[PDB]
Amino acid sequence: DITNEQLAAIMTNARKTGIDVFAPLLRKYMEQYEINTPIRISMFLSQIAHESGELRYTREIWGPTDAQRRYEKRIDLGNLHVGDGKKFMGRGLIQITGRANYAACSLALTGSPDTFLDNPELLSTPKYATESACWFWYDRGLNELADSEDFQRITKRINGGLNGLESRIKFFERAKKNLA
Ligand SMILES: [Mg+2]
Ligand SMILES: [Mg+2]
Repeated sequence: DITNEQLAAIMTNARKTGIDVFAPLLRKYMEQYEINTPIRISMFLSQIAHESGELRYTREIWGPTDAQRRYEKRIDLGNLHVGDGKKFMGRGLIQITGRANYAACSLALTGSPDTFLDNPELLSTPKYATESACWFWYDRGLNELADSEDFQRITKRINGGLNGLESRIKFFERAKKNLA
């Protein structure tokens, strides 16, 4: 029920081609993952706007920075094999990182953990970059947090902290004004 114009009113710096590509996919997968009321949609789209640079990115930009170098050989990421650190760099509208997390997402979205392990670039395609963000939101209980209007807990579950909170709130204020 969200128009392309409403999406652009939130993501005022999105390219028109980005709106064109992602608006149909957002409408489809928000419905499938029950992101389906004004408060759920407003909080979801505001987080997506920040996390993806207003649809500019579905993949991490690789340095490697000192931080990205230390993705290699991280058992908490499941990066057990040489090359896993870069192979499973962040991908998605909400960027997912590491072999074990690609495997989990792959199983949920394709029926097999191997799909995104064999072709990690699938997670950067518009289809799976969008569906994975909706699935993450659903699976981490963020619809229930949105119902309670707990934007800070939503931010912590997505980011691990409150990095970018002011940016996320700015998008949310635009979303409320254009969607409610
Ligand atoms: Mg501008
Ligand atoms: Mg990240």
